Amino acid sequence: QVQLQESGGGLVQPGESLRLSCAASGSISTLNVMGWYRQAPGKQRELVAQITLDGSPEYADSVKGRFTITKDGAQSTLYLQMNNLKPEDTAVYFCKLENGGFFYYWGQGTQVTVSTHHH
Amino acid sequence: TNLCPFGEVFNATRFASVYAWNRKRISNCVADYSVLYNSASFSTFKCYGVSPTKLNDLCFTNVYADSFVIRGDEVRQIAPGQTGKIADYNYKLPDDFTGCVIAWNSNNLDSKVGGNYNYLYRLFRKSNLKPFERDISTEIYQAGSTPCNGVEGFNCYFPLQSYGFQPTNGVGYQPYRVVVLSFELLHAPATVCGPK
Ligand SMILES: *[C@@H]1O[C@H](CO[C@@H]2O[C@@H](C)[C@@H](O)[C@@H](O)[C@@H]2O)[C@@H](O[C@@H]2O[C@H](CO)[C@@H](O[C@@H]3O[C@H](CO)[C@@H](O)[C@H](O)[C@@H]3O)[C@H](O)[C@H]2NC(C)=O)[C@H](O)[C@H]1NC(C)=O
Repeated sequence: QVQLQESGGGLVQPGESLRLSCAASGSISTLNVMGWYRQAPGKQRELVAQITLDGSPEYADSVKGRFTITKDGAQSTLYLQMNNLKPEDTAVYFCKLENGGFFYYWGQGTQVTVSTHHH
Repeated sequence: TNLCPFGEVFNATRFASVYAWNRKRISNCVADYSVLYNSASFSTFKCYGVSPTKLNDLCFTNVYADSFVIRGDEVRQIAPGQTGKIADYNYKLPDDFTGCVIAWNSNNLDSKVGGNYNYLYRLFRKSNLKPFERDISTEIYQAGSTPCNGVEGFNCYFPLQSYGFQPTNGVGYQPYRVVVLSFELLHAPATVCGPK
C-alpha cells in the first residue's frame, strides 16, 4: 500500500560528497512524515535526518552541519545530501514514512561505504 | 503541528491481554483517518455515533485508543450492550458509546507452534465491569461460601486463565487484535483534528 525505494548508495572516499534518494509511492496521505535513518553493523538503527510535519528539517548531532535533507513535493522523493563524509558514516541507510498517523513503513536500505580508494 | 501517534498501536509488536487493556491518550495532533479504512486491513470496522468518512472533518478534545487481544468469536462482544465473559468481566462498552471498534486476525503474530499462553483473560468476578472500567486484580475468587483467604481451593479459583493460541486453531479460537477508538468532545479546546 506504501512503498519506499532508496537509491544512490555506494563507495565514497572520506571528505567526498554523496546524495541519496528515497522514492515513495502508493497511497500516501497529505499528512505524512519522512525521515532518513542508518544502521552500522552491531549498532542500532539511528535517526539521521527528518522533516517535521510543519516542514522544518531536523538532524542527528553527528551529522548536523554536514547533511541536508529536502523533500521534492512533485516527485515524492526525499533527498539526503551528504557532505564531508567520514568513515563513521558507513552504514545501511533507510527511509521511513509515517502515513496519516496510523502506519509507518521502511525501505530495504542502501549501503553507504566510506573508504579510501587505492589508485 | 504533530502527527498523532496511532502507529504505535496499529504497528505494535505486542499487544496487552484483555484484562489489562492498554489505553493510549491522543491529543494535540492531526491524523488522516482515510489511512485506516482505505487499508482494508480490518475485518471488523464498526462505528457508533460517528462515520468513518466524516472523521477527517471533525475535531475532538481527546481520542482514546484501547488495544488488547481476544479470541475470534469473542469479537462480537466488543459492542454496546453485550454479555459474555469478555464484555462482562474484561472490557465493557457503554450504551452511549461514541467511537469505532476495529479488529483483525493476528494469528500470524500471536500464535506459536506449541501454543502461546501469554494472553490472559479474567474468568471470574463478583460483578460486571462498568463501561471503560479496568480490573487487574489477581485475588483468589470464591465460587463457594468459604473465605479462600488468598489460596486456591474447592470452589476457590485463581481469577485469570490463558488463551493458548496455536496456528492450527479454528478461526473462532484464533487471536484477534482489537483497537477501540473513543472520541471525546468536552468544553475544553479540541486539539485532535484531520487534514483541514
Ligand atoms: C505497519 O502496518 C501496516 C499494515 O499491515 C496490515 O494490517 C495490520 C492491521 C496487520 O494485519 C498486518 O499484518 C497487515 O499486513 C504494514 O503494511 C503492510 O505491509 C505488508 C508487508 O510489508 C504489505 O504486504 C503486501 O501486500 C500486497 C497486497 O496483497 C502483496 O502483493 C505483497 O506481496 C505484500 O505481501 C501490506 O500491503 C501492507 N498493508 C498496508 C495497508 O500498507 C506495515 O508494513 C507495518 N509497518 C511495519 C514497520 O511493520
